[PDB]
Amino acid sequence: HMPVPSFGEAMAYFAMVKRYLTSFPIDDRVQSHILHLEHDLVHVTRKN
Amino acid sequence: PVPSFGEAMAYFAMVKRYLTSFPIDDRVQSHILHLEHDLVHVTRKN
Repeated sequence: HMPVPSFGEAMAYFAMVKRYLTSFPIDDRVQSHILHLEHDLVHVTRKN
Repeated sequence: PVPSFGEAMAYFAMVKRYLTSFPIDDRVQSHILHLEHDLVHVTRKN
């Protein structure tokens, strides 16, 4: 029901998700989860 | 300037809508679910 963004929009939004999450004390598992999703966003796009 | 929890969930929603507009498999799917859990539970815990 929420909009489907373009790639650049999605990455802008993802930057804000990361800004939110890292505003809290963050364990290494959360950091890893951020870095994995960021990677998927770039590389799914690159391949698709 | 840090988003509110609601803005965070909105930006994440749109990030998810983007990723799911592609065929993704189970690995990428599990990465979505891991971060959606962190957003709610990091917030809840703090």
